[PDB]
Formats: sequence, structure tokens, C-alpha cells
Amino acid sequence: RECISIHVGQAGVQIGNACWELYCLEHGIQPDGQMPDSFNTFFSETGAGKHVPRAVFVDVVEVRTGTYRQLFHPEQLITGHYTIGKEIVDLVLDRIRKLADLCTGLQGFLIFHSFGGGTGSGFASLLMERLSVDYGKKSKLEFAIYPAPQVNSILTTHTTLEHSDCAFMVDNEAIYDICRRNLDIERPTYTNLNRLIGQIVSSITASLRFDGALNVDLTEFQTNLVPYPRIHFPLATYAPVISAEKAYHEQLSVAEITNACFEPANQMVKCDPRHGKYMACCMLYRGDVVPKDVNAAIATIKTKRTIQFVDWCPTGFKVGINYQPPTVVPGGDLAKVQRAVCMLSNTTAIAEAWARLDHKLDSEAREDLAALEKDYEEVG
Amino acid sequence: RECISIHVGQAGVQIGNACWELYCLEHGIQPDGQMPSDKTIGGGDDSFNTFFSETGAGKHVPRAVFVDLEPTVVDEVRTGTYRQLFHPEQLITGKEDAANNYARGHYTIGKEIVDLVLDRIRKLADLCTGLQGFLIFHSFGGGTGSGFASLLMERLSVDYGKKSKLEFAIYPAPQVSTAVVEPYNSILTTHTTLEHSDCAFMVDNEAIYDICRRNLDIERPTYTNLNRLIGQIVSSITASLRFDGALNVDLTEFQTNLVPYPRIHFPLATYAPVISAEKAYHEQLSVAEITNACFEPANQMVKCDPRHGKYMACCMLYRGDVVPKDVNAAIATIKTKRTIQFVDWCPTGFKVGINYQPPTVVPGGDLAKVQRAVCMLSNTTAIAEAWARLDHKLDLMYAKRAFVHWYVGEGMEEGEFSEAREDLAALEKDYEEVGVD
Amino acid sequence: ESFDTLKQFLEYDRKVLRFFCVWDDSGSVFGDRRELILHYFLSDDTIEIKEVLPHNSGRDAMSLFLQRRKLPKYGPPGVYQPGQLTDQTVLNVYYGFLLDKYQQEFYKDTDLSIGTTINVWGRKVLLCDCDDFTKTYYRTKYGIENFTSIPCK
Amino acid sequence: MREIVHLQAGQCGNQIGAKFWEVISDEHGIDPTGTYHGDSDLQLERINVYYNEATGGKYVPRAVLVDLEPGTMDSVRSGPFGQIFRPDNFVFGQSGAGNNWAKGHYTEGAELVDSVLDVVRKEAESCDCLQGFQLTHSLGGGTGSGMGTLLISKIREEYPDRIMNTFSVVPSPKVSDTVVEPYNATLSVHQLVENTDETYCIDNEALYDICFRTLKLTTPTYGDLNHLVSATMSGVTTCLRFPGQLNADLRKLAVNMVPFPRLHFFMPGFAPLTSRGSQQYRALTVPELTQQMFDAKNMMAACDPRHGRYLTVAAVFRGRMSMKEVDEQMLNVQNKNSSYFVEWIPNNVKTAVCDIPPRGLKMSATFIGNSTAIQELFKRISEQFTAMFRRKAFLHWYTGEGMDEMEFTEAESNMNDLVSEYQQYQ
Amino acid sequence: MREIVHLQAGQCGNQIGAKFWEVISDEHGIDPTGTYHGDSDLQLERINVYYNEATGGKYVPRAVLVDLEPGTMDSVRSGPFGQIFRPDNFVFGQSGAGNNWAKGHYTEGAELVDSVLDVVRKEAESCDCLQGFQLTHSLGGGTGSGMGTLLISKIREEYPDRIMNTFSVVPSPKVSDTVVEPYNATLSVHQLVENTDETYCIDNEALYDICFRTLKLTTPTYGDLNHLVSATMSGVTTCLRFPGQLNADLRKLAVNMVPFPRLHFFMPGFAPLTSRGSQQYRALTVPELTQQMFDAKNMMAACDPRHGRYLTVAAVFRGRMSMKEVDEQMLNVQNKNSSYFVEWIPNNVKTAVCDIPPRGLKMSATFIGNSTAIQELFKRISEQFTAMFRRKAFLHWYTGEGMDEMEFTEAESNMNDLVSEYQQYQ
Amino acid sequence: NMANCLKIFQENTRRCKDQLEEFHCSVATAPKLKPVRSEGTVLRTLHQYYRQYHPLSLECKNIKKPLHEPPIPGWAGSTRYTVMARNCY
Ligand SMILES: Nc1nc2c(ncn2[C@@H]2O[C@H](COP(=O)(O)OP(=O)(O)OP(=O)(O)O)[C@@H](O)[C@H]2O)c(=O)[nH]1
Ligand SMILES: Nc1nc2c(ncn2[C@@H]2O[C@H](COP(=O)(O)OP(=O)(O)OP(=O)(O)O)[C@@H](O)[C@H]2O)c(=O)[nH]1
Ligand SMILES: Nc1nc2c(ncn2[C@@H]2O[C@H](COP(=O)(O)OP(=O)(O)O)[C@@H](O)[C@H]2O)c(=O)[nH]1
Ligand SMILES: Nc1nc2c(ncn2[C@@H]2O[C@H](COP(=O)(O)OP(=O)(O)O)[C@@H](O)[C@H]2O)c(=O)[nH]1
Ligand SMILES: [Mg+2]
Ligand SMILES: [Mg+2]
Repeated sequence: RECISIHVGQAGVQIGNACWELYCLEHGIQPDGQMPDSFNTFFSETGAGKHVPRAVFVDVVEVRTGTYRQLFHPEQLITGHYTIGKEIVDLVLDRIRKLADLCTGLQGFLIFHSFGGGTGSGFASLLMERLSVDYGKKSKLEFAIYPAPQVNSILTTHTTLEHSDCAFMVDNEAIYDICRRNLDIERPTYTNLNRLIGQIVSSITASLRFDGALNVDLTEFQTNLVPYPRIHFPLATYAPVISAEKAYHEQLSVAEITNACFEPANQMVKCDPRHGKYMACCMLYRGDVVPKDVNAAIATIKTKRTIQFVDWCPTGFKVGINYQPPTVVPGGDLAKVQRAVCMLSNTTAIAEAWARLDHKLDSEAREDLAALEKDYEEVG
Repeated sequence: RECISIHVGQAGVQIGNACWELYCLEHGIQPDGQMPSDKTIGGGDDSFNTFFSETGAGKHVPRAVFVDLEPTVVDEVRTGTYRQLFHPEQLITGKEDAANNYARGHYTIGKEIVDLVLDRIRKLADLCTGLQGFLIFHSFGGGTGSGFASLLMERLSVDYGKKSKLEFAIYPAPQVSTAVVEPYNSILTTHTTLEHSDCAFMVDNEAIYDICRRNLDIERPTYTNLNRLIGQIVSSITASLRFDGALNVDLTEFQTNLVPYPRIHFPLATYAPVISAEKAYHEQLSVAEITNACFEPANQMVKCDPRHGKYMACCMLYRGDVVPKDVNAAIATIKTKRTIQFVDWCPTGFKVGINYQPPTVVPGGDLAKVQRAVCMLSNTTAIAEAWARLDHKLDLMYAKRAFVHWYVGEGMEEGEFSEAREDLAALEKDYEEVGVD
Repeated sequence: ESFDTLKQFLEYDRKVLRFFCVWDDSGSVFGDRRELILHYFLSDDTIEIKEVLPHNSGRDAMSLFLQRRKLPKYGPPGVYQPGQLTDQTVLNVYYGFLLDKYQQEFYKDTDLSIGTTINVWGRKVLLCDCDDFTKTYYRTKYGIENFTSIPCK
Repeated sequence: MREIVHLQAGQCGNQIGAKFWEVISDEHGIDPTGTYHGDSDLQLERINVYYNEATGGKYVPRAVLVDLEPGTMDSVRSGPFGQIFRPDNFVFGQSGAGNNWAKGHYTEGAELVDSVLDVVRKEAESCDCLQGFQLTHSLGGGTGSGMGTLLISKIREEYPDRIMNTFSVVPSPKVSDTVVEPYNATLSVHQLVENTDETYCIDNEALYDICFRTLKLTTPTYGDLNHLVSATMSGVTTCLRFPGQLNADLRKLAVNMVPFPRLHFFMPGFAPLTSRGSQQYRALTVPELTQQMFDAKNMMAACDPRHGRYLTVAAVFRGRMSMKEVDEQMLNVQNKNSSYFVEWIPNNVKTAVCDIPPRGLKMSATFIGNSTAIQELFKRISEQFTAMFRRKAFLHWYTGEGMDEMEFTEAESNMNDLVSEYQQYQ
Repeated sequence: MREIVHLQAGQCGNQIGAKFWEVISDEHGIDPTGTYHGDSDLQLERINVYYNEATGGKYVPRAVLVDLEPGTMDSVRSGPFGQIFRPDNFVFGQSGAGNNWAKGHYTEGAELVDSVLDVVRKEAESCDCLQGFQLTHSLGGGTGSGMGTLLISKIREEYPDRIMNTFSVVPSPKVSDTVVEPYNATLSVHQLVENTDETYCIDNEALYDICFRTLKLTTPTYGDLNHLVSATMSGVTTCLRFPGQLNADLRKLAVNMVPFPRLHFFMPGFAPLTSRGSQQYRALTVPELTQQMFDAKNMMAACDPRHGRYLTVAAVFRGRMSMKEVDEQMLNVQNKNSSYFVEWIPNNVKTAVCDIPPRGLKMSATFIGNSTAIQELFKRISEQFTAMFRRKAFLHWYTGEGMDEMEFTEAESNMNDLVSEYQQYQ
Repeated sequence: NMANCLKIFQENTRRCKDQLEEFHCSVATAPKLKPVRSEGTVLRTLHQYYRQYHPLSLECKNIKKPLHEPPIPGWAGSTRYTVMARNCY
């Protein structure tokens, strides 16, 4: 078992900082690399003892000479669509083939980027079709980041949409307003705005990380939550977030820790799916989650007509369980909780945000996005 | 079983401040908010389940709402002694007052926080498993205690509906007054809650000053002295849900025993042992004497004489050591006094509930430590003349149309005052419609 | 006779002597080793015992085991005739009474000590621990020291 | 061989049963744990009419405890004899009834009646030869009148042949404990008379005046009230459990009181009641027991029997006794009270003798009487229904569950027909 | 001499094996190091049915556990009984199953199912007279329905007449766990129904509800969900290993149960299901087992036979017991509730009495039964498959795995005819 | 068969009554405790018990919140409000 992580741009290196902080702090990885079987799926086994990370950083690249100079392999960390990619993409493919040759079996391929970056979107829209001609039908993941409304966007939709199995929608302002009503991080920074999405990228690979009772791997939600091979752009919310004191006052049980995902006040993007339709869902659990109380919680939601399911999804649900509670970062803002719920869902309610993008922008990307709008209206 | 109470206005949250200490003292829940590890109370294991929530770490968090739009009193409540016991999100804080206006708190400054308050109450209710009903703690003569409470009451029936809504209301005094515009925002907040309330209890200001003057011996008292007594009676009204006894009364039994009609649902409230420690042990507080004390007019918490009205329903909620013989022996001679007049359609006229828990006292507080307690819920037709005076003031002042320009400039319509006046005319008419023999 | 109750109620209102108890049972076919929490009330010499359920919810939850009256020491008595349990006899009436003059055992605090087994209506329960308030009360009232915990469960 | 299924509805019925199952526990020598601690072998010989034998020598009472709210289940279970009832015989809802009829009869009783039938018919399936159904409930409650009377309706549609006796608690004449007692009482009388073979009605006024007049208690707690009635129920089922000279089961009384199917309203009693201070200064013989049975000041149930006329009298004596004194004193109580008996029946008094008195007594007996002085019991309830239905007092919260006023007038008319049917014997 | 080769499919099969071979290990009295510790010697006699014997006093179970992901295998070896399983019998995949039964045999599973043919017919030839195979998988997952269904299908060529078996985990009714259950469960019934003849029916919520109300655990886990299916998993094959006075194998339970090869779907249960706090109140007799077997609260399947009709019933008993009372209660249940039973068959139920109870018990029974009420299951899954297939929603995977639209209509038609077959006996 | 059941039950009842009589004798035997330190001095150290471990009983002083402590969520006038308000004070 061996997973990989690719991150593109300044946004990519900044989110990889906190994501690999989470990964290195669940295990006993201190910033030198050594120890004082859960580590092999993101780190190698070097005979000297320094665990080489299984990560590629393409592009602030502070991270070179900061707290973790010796943990990151400097050859793996490399220093935007038709000019700069001629000497980097074919060169970082050499390092991808170098890391893949030592793994027994690769299963994960995780690419992170930003839509608004020249390099960030260009290398995002170069690496996956270079991926197609060297690796093929292997699974690839995309958890994209693009800023929310009211605060190159279409140049990459005509080349990445058809060649991407999954694509989330992470909006920075949509997390900016999601904590001030729940937490009290007044004036939230940016170097730790990626801490929450670091928690979500920890939760998505939980079964690959830890053992489980009813656990499910990385290849499955790109084969379960996708109805159609050209359209699958879901969303992801991590609603159960609080500080230590509200973790002390109110009692956290499984039933009322999942209702916060279904409510719009903790919905991770701004577009509430009351207009939209719940296509299907995905329970990624962790901690002291029992199989009983969860199945005593979805049944209450299912008999409610305030939510609206699509007609063709009678089941529309998916369950994965993980043993361990999430690991809390010193110097972070999470509470040492015993249970948490990770959400994956695709809705028709993304289409009105993209119609907002349509009339804000208002040539092939234009007509392709208009046809995508029409297709998304006809599907749901 | 569960119970959720709602405090609206600075009157409501000050009632919670000087009443929830008795909820923390019935059980041993600390002002810090935990069970002390070496000293114990001995009240079973689930007597705290109804009023406080249990967390696996061990700390106890209450089930209530303190909502106020003006910060100067709710901020004191949180910054005070119980700074950790209360849930922070359960204490809703605003940014501006109502200035004795019903209109602002009902439309303009109301709607942007009522959604968050509805979110808090919905989350708190879905936490509960056996929720029994609601209790309302709000004033009439204020602006934010009238308008926001009225909007919350009109929004409650849309969501849950059939769950019971009990009212504990503060009424303007007949002789003295605090503000000047209190009839307006009084009848404006009894117009919309009438179709939503179930049994609206009544509390006066000067009528409890008399109690704290002549039975209890305090000259020049303040609001906290009466607030502790209000806390005592509201805890005694929920006594049997939490502790065990011979005859048990829950929140679904007061409605079935007090109000016969949806249009006459305004009983009166009285607490009998109102003596202090200097005279508690100088006379014997027998059950006969404390039963005779509740029917004396001088013990009433609303400034009205019940001898001019006809009694309709009563609800004894006893406490501590009570012999069931002397209860019947006292009620049997209650019917013997012809000076207490009764109506013909209620031949029984009494509901009795017994608890085996003594009335606790705040240690070094005001009241004494006794063994017996009476909770009188006297439903009578003597509340009509407490409303005729407010109607008289409204008729005297509305003819010149004073201060209406304050209300009409924030979403009001001038024709709605006439509708509220006619609704109260019906609420006045149906009281003599049942006075026929 | 001292038939007043306000003495033990005023000066002993909120004092509860806790004792941790264990009821071993391997003689019966389906008895479990159920431990109990004891509460002696100095307010009216009454005594209630409480149950603590273990992990995985072996049994049902009632939160009460015995109620708020006095524990008999000499086992379960056969129930008396009606009127025999009165505290004071009375001559023939007159609604008033004229009392008599020319006319039952219960567990008290002097019998509960760390190391003894008591009779909760026939059961073989064993006092094992106490809290610090009970240690202070016994240290002052009866000079008992070394409240050593009995190792059970 | 003939086993009895006990029904326990409400808060009233729960306490009454919770202590009846302890006056029947010391008789059969059952400890709080559940093992036979008896003194002789007579109780061991036929301990099946109330108790079921479990696999480990434990004995399990065979009764169904039902109430809507669980605030009364925590009182019966925590008692001295509370740990011998089954976990499954505590059936419960989530809410309460609260002095109402419709909440336990139509809109919420119908949900949980299907949950109590599943344990009632299971309980009868383990029975060898069932005799009938005893029920403990309150007429002025919400669960006894609401749910228990539904169970009176429901069980006999499946077993029509078996006997039915109810220990009912009528509203008190002078002081009552709930403002809407007459509504529930009038609604329950009509379904009672159409469905029960016999009725044992108890009033708390007639218990309280006994604890004042005869027992001479100063502070009579409620257990002192419930002991008289528990002794009454234990003393009407004497002959099924113990051998005797002349033994009578429940069918042998039900063939002996009722001549007509709608004249089945009774008047219980109990003979050996002495004060604490007067226990050893009173001779305990048959004449001084029969001088306590047939008096009004020392009488259970309710109204004054001198204002009416008896139709029949039952008497279940316990203990080694001389039948000649029995017959002589019954003949003299018929002869001296000739003005207070019907002239159209030759012999009205039934005699049944078991051999075993209870603990602490040498002889005991239980009075059961059908009389037309029970007409006065329902006269005041009908007066209250007429005096409160004219103003339509609480009418809208019975219509708040879909019920109409036609059944209210039907119940009043049936009560009037019943109270006029008793009248023609004066 | 009658050896059972055990094949488990998927993480479901591995983790139901991890508790079935705990129940077998407790009933045959072996320890987590494989050797013998138990009290008696008759358990050691017929160990050869399940445990392969190796030199050095070791009893390897004849269990082959297959999966496409090695982490659940490492979790299996991480259990308390992870030692007694041989390491060679674990078949491990490389890529996942994708919540589909395609790639578990087509692309990656070709060489892997070639590899299990070196453990299926290797372990078979070590025996003498192989009684049969059996399987347990899930219909809501990919690898259990991929490898397990084709290993059901592939094993029919080499050993046709030997009895095969499967325990089908049908999808949950209310709270579904995977959206592919309309595909991955329905696609294993159209052609993988003629290969099997002893298909049971175990449902996830059908253990949840009974663990809530019967066993009364506030926090149930999968550790008793596996126990409740394993007790039936071994109680079906009790007379094979344990002598008795009426011996009857699983082939017996096949012959005496189904009239036709298509009608072979069952609906099991297990009778001693008492709460831990209700052990001391229940008389463990013969009638109280057959009482609980004929109830919906002790049914390990989603459907309800009150909506349907009993076709045939089976009962396999344990313990030295007398067979007058089982036949007495058996004649009682055929007669009183005669509406829920099917005509055109004289006697419908098979008994099998052995001598040895499970440890800590004295008497128990195992339930096997087909009905027409299991039509409620397949129609409820077929309506959800037909409510989504008409929009052509999920076909993009299935176009790329060599399956075209003919076998979809074949699956719908086989569902239709198996449903219409089950309607005549209503 | 019947004789064996009856003899087992007789032995069982006899043993259980024997243990109950032994328990009753043991309760009759066990010693009682007599008071050292009088009634008028145990209440004094109980009074001192309630004034140095649990001062909140018999006080109701309602002391103010100290100034080296951060406020509850917010009433006005990075990191979380606890740490930020600790830095502010
Ligand atoms: N959520 C989140 N968003 C980020 C993070 N880091 C950067 N972003 C966003 O992604 C964008 C990244 O910057 P770029 O668009 O690549 O601009 P640039 O660094 O100048 O790159 P070029 O324009 O190509 O030279 C920023 O504008 C941010 O809005 C992060 O850590 N978390
Ligand atoms: N009896 C009693 N009345 C109180 C108490 N506290 C406040 N009140 C009532 O409050 C009234 C004063 O008006 P407020 O309630 O302060 O007005 P408000 O709710 O703040 O509304 P706005 O001033 O518009 O914001 C007085 O007439 C009192 O009757 C209390 O503790 N006891
Ligand atoms: N005889 C008797 N009467 C009781 C008992 N408990 C309550 N009552 C009477 O029943 C009436 C109240 O019944 P109620 O509380 O409504 O019963 P519920 O329907 O179960 O709630 C009062 O008048 C009491 O006098 C009891 O244990 N015995
Ligand atoms: N009834 C039952 N269901 C189980 C058990 N273990 C797992 N499951 C169910 O298996 C389903 C998913 O497992 P699955 O995807 O089939 O695992 P796979 O075989 O590796 O594909 C979930 O719905 C679980 O409820 C068990 O022991 N009993
Ligand atoms: Mg960029
Ligand atoms: Mg205010």
C-alpha cells in the first residue's frame, strides 16, 4: 500500500504544508524524520531511518528553509500551459516515475491546485493529460480551490472537466464566514485557513491511514458518487468543528454531529442545496462511532420532506467507518474530540453558482459551459 | 423526561439569574458546573436529567434560553459568577434596545436574530428525547420583552405546534408604574399570544412587595428579593417531574386541570411559606395553617381581591413531609367557609400533587428552612378587573392618539390597535359569559 | 419519647453518608456481581441504595434500587396487621384523639463501618469504601481511623 | 391448577398491585430475592395461581404492569418486592395521559394496546388452565380509565368465557383529587357494565374513615390505605390456593351474587380490624367478626347500606372453624336485619370456608355484597355530569382528539338506565 | 469422514468467519493456539468435519478466506483468533473491488481465481468424503459478490452433486449502506440462483432491532451481530458432528424443505434470545423455544410472515430432551394460527434432535424456513432497481466491462419470473 | 424422579433458611460504635469542613470575575477568543 500527493502552485504548497503537518503528526514523525505500519502508505522505508515523504510539490516554496528543511526531500520538491511546462512537466514526470518504481502497488493519485493561478491552473491542466498517456485508467483525485463569488477560471474547464474523475469546490470566503458564526477566529489568517481542509484531506484517506470495521478505500468514492463519466464535480463539508470549550460544554453524540452537515450554516460552499437536489452522499466516520447510532440518525433525516432527493436515487447513501479519532495539531485550533463526520456529496445546487459565473463572465469554453448548464438542468 | 424554558427580556434573564441558582441548588450542581466528588445530595440518579444536560466529561450544561437585544444585563449575566455553567451560544446577545417599542422587536430589529434563536431552540429540542413543553419568562411593559417574546411565540406554533406553552408574565402594577407607554405594548403582546398561550400565569410587582414587606420582613426591597420567590414557585411547579411522591403531576396535567376553555386561561399563582428564619421556628407551620394561608387574599401575587370573583380551578403541588389525611381535612373545611365563593360547573375544584422533597433554601439567603411547601395555581375570574384598568387607561389615552408616531414609523399599521382592542374586548366579554348561574 | 423531627432535619439537612457496596453472587444460577452505592440520610434516619450499570449495558437502567425508608436489620419481616406500624397508640377518640400512656429495630450509622456486611432485605452486600465526607464524619464522631479500601471489582 | 392473570393499569393500580403482590408474597413466603422461605408445605403445594416458577428456583409473579409515563414504574421497581417482576412486564409509553379519557382510549392508547396484548397472550400461553382476569385501575385517572378499560374491551373479544372482576376506585363523595373526575367516571361506567362480570369498587373516603374509626391511626400513610384493599383481594381468592372444608372459586361466587347481567356492582369488606392499643383486649371469635362484617361505620367500599336493600351477601371465611356457629350467625344476621333484605330470595348469604388464616391471625374473612345502596354512588356522579355538561366545561379537549358529544350523551343515558334499573327494588 | 470445506468471500466473509470460528472454537473447546483444552472427549471425536488436523496436535480450520484488499486480512490476523487460521489459505488482491462485482473476476480476479483453484481442490483432496461447501458474502459489496458469486458458479463444474450453500446478506431496508445495492445485489440473482440450493437470508437491521429489544444492549456492536448469525451458522450443522437420537444433516434440511430448485430462499432465526437482565425470570423449557421461533421479533430477515404464508418450516434441536412436548406444541401451532399456513402439503415441518447443547445452555433450536413473504424483499429491491435503470444512470462503468444490455433485461426478466412464481402460493 | 425433585427442593430450602438464620445471628453479634467527641463539637468541624473545601455553600457572596481571565464568546469592550483575549489582558 502506497499513496501519493501532488500539489500545484502557491496554494498547493501552502495546503501541502498543513496536510503534511497532519500526516507527520499522526505518526511519530518529528521534523528530522526518524522514530522514537501505518506510515508506509505515505512514507518510504529507508535503511538510514529517515522516512522520505511520498509527495511532489510543483510551483513561498518559507517551506524550504523553515521548520521542516530536512524532512522534505529537496529533489522531490520542484521549483504555465505552453511555455513553462516544457521544462518542468517532462522533468517532474521523471521524479514521479522514480517514486513509482519503488512502490509495490500504487492506488492513489492526488492532485491539488488553484484555479486562479497561472502556474496553479496551467500545470493542473497539463499534468492530467500527461497522466493519461503514461498511467492510463488509474484513479486520480482533484480537490480544486477557487475563490467564492462576491469577492483562467473558464480556461481550464474545457480541458480538465472531461478528464477528471472527481473535483471538489473549496472556496476561501465560504470558510471565512463559516467560522465567525461558530468559532471565534476573528480576522482568520491564510497560513492556517488550510488547516480545516487539511483535516478534510486527513479524513478522506482515513481507511488507507488506519484500520477499520467497515472501511473503504480511495478508489471507491470515485466509483460510487459519480453517476456519469463526464459530470462528477461534488462538494465536501466538514461541519463538526468546534474549539475545546464548546467541546467541553455540549455533549457530542453521533446523531446530532451529522445534522450540522445537512444544515446550510455549516455547508462548506455558500450555495445551499434547498434549491438543489441531494444526488447521493458518503459517510466517512472516525473515532468512537458506533454502527447503531448512525443508522438511528439517517432514518430521521430520510422521513423529512424539507430535504428533497432526486427521483432516481432511492438508496443514495454510502458508509465508511474508521477507528481512530482525528489527531489534533498543537498550535492549531481543533478540539480533542472523540468523534467526527466527513461529508462527500454532489448536488444540482452547484449549477446556479456556475450560472452566476456565467453571467459574471458574460469561446469554446463558453459554449461548453452553457451545454454543461443545460445538461445539469436536464439531469436534475 | 425533559423541560426547556425560555427567558425573554432583561426581566426574563434577571429572573434566570436569580432563579437558576435554585435549580443549581435543588441538585448539587456547582456554579462551576460539576458534581462535587466527595459531598453528595442523594436525590436519585436522573432527577437532574430534566433541567440539566449530561456530558461524558462530567460537566453539566443547562437547557434554557436567555435572549436580549440590549447587552447591559445579559452581559452581566455571562460575566458574573456562572461564567462557565451556561452554554455560551445559549445566551443570545444583541446590539441595540427596543426603547419600549413593540414594533421594532416584532418586525425590524426582530427578524435578523429570531432565525438564530430558532436554530438554538431547534438544536436544543432535538438534543432532548422526552421534551414535555415550554415555559416563557418575559415582561409586558418593556419593548424587547414584549415584541421579541411575541414574535418567538408566533414563530413557535409554526414549527412544533402541539407542545405545551406555559407563560410566566410580569404585569404593570395598578398603583405605581415604571414606564409611561405600558398599556400599549401590554395589549399589543397579549393580542397575538392569546391564540398561542395555554395557561398564562401572572406576576405583579407591588403585590409581591407586600409579601416581602408584611410576611417576610424586608423594608425597601429590590427586584432580586421577589425574583428568588418567583424562582421558588417555578421550581415547585416542576417539583414532581424531577422527584418522587405519592401523587404526581407533570406538565401535561396542569392544562387538563386548570383551564376549561381556550379563551379563559389566566390563573393566579401563590406560594404559602413566605416566612423567614426569625419567625419560622416561633410558630408551627402546620399543613392546616399553610393551606389556610393560600386562600387569604393578602397572600396573592397579583394585586386583586379574589372574593369578588368565583374560583374555577386549583392545583395543589405539595412538598416535603405531607400527610395525605390532613390535605383532605384542610380541603374539606375549605369548602366549609362560605366566604370563599365557588362556581357551579366545577364541583371538584381541586387537584393535589405530593412530593417527598423538602423546600430548599439558598444558604444565607432570605427565606427560612422549612419542611412543607404549597404551590397554589388558582384559576379564577378575578383576573378580569386587573384587565379593565389597563383597558380604561388605553381608552383614556388612545382618544388623544399619544405616542403612536413611534410605533407607526416601524412597520405598524394604525388599524391594528383597534383589532387588538376588540380582541381584548372579547377576552373581557367571555369572562362574564361564564359568570351566569 | 422524642417524637420531634425538626432536630434531625434542621441540623442534618444535607448530610449524606456514602458507602460503596458490592453484592457478590455466584451461588445463584444467573446472578451477577452487582456493586451498589449506599446513601444514609441523617435527616430522618432513612437509607436508599443506588445501582451503577457497567459498560456494554448488561441490564436495564432504573437509577433506583431501594427507596427512602429505613432498612430493617433482622431480615425481611413478615408484613404486620394493619395499624400495627403506628408510632404511638391512642385511646378511643372523643374528630380528635386522646393518646395513651401505658404502651421494631432499624439500621443506624453506628452499624455501618468499613468491613461489615449488611442485610438489604436478605442480600449479602458488603461495605467496601466511602467518600471523604464520610471519613471526616467517622473520624470526628467515632474516632475511626484507617478507612482502608476493601479490594473488590 | 386454576391460575389468575392480574392486570395493573395506571398510577393507582400500580401502587395497589405493588403492595397486593407483597401481601400475597408473605402468604406464600416469597422473599424480595424470589425464593421460597416458607414455614409449611401448604403454600408450596399449589403456588401456581399467582406465581410462575423460573429455571433457577426463582418465583416470578404473573402480572402486567401498564402505564403511559415511566415515572410510576421507577417506584414499583424500587420497592421492597420490586425486583421479582419481569423486565418485560413493565410496558410503557413516552408521554402521559393526565386526567383525560381520549388520550388513553383512541389516539394514543391504540398504539400501545398492541404492545400489551403481546405480553398478555404470551402470559396466558404458559398458563395450564386459566380462570379469569383481575384488574387494578382507577376510574378517575387517565390510564386506568383510558388504557385499562380498553383492555377490558379488548381481551374478552378473544377470551369471552373467562371471568372478569375489577378492583375499581370510584371518585370520593366529599373531597376529590382531580377536577375532571366525573367526566372519566361517567365515560367508564358504561363500558364497565357492558363488559365486566363483577365489580369491586373502593373509595378512599371509606378507607380513611376506617383508618380513623377502627384502626385509629394518627398519621395514616397511603400504604395503610392500600393494605386494607390488598387484604380484601387476597381474601376473595382463598379457596384456590389452600384446602378447606367448603371451598369456592371465583366462578362459585359469580354464580352466587348476580341474578341479572347488569346487576354486578358490589361492596367489599374485611372482618378482623383492631387497633394497635386494643389488639389483646378483644376476643377474636365468629360473633365478633360477624358483628364487624355487617355494620356501616366499620364498612369499606362507599355509601351507607342502610338506605338501600341488599340482594345478596358473600363471605369467605379462613381458618379452622365450627360451621354451626357460621350458620347460626348468618341466620341471625338475616333474621334481625329482615327489614334490610329482599323478600323474593329465601337465602342471600353465601358461605365458603378455607382452612388457613393469614399470618398473625387465627381466623379471617372477606365481605362481598350486592346491594341497591350502590345506586347512591352513581347519583352524585350523574349530578356532577349534569351540572357540568350544561356549561360544556371541558368539552373541547375531548373533541380535540376527534370525539363527538353523542357518546357523552350515550354514556349519561346508559348511566341513567343503570341507576334506574337498581331502583325498582325499594 | 464428512468434511466441510469453508469458503468465505470479502471482508464480510472474513469477519463473519472471525466469529463463527470463535463459536465453533468455544463449542469444540479449543484455544487460540489451536490445541485442545476442553472438558469432555466427545467434542474431540468428530472435529474432522471442520478442523483439518495437522501433525503436532494442531487443528487448522478448513476455511479459505478470499478478499481483494489485504488490510482486512491483516485485521483478521490481528484478532483474538487470528492465529488458528493458516497463512496459506488467505487469498489477497491488489486493487479494490469498486463496489462492483465485475473486476473481482474479469480483470484482476482472473489470475487470483486461478490461484484459489490451488486451494479449493488441494484442500478437498486431503479429505475422504467431502460433505459440501458453504459461503457467506454480502450483496452490497463488490468483492463478496465478485469472487464469491463466481466461486459459487465455478465450483459447480468440478463437484456438481455435492451440496453447496450460501448465507446472503441482503441489503438493509431503511438505511442503505451503498448505492450499488440496486445493481450489485440484483445482478447476483438472475443466474446465480440455479447454482445454489440453500440460500438463507440475513439482514443488517434484522439483527439491529432484535439486539435492541430482546438482548437489551444500549450500545450494540458488530461483535454480537456476528454472534447472532454464527449461532445459526453452527446450529444448522449440529447433528453432523454431535450424535443424537434423531440425526439429520444439512442435506436433510435441504430435502425436507424445498419442493423446487427455484424456490429455495430461506428465513432463519434462533430461539434462546433472552436479555442478560432477564435470564433469571424466564423458564427455559421446550414450549418457550417454539413460542419465540414463531414471532417476528426473533426473525433474522427483513420480511414479515404475517403479510405472507408459511410454506415449510424446519427446526433443529439440541440437548438431551424428550420429544413429546416439541411435537405437542408443534401440533398446537399448526392448528390455532391456521390462517398463516399453506395447504396442499400434509405436514410442513422437520425436526432433528441431537444430544449435546451449546456450552452454558441446556436446550436450543435452529430455524430454517421458506415462505411467500420473502416476496416483500425482492419486490422492494426490484422497484428500486427499476426506478433508476430507466434513466440509464450507471451504465458507463458497465459499458466498459464487457457486459451489454441483453443481460440487464435478462436480470429483470428472471426477477419477474421468480416473483411471479412466488405469487401462486399466496 | 418425583422423589429426587422433592428431596432436592427440601435440602435447598433448608440450606437457604440456615444461611438466613446465620446472617440474623451475625447482625445480632456485630459490634456498635460509641461517640468519642461530643455532639457539640462534631458540628464545629463539620462547620469548618464546609468553609475550607466547599466555601460556596453558606456564602452567596457572588464575587466579581478576576481581570486576568478571558471573556465568554463576546460582548465587546488571530487565534481563538480565549487566547486572543488572554493576550489582550
Ligand atoms: N484555501 C486556500 N486558498 C489558497 C491557499 N493559498 C493560496 N490560495 C489561493 O490561491 C491563489 C494562489 O495564488 P495564485 O493565483 O497562484 O497567484 P500567484 O502566486 O501570483 O501565481 P501566478 O499568478 O501564476 O504568478 C491565491 O490568490 C489564493 O486566493 C491556501 O493555503 N488555502
Ligand atoms: N417583578 C419584576 N419586574 C421586572 C423585573 N425586571 C424587570 N421588570 C419589569 O420591567 C419593566 C421595565 O421595563 P423593561 O423590562 O426594562 O423594558 P425592556 O424589556 O428592556 O424593553 P426596552 O426598554 O424597550 O429594551 C418594569 O415595569 C418591571 O415590571 C423583575 O426582576 N421583577
Ligand atoms: N386506592 C388508591 N387510590 C389511588 C392510588 N394512587 C392514586 N389514587 C387515587 O387516584 C386518583 C389519581 O389518579 P391518577 O393520578 O389520575 O392515575 P393515573 O391515570 O395513572 O395518572 C386520586 O384521586 C387518588 O386518590 C392508590 O395507590 N390506591
Ligand atoms: N449482517 C452483517 N452485515 C455486515 C457484517 N459485516 C459487514 N456487514 C455489512 O457489509 C456492508 C458493506 O460491506 P462490503 O462492501 O460488502 O464489504 P466487501 O465484501 O469487502 O465488499 C455494510 O452494509 C455492512 O453493514 C456482519 O457481520 N453482518
Ligand atoms: Mg498561480
Ligand atoms: Mg434588554
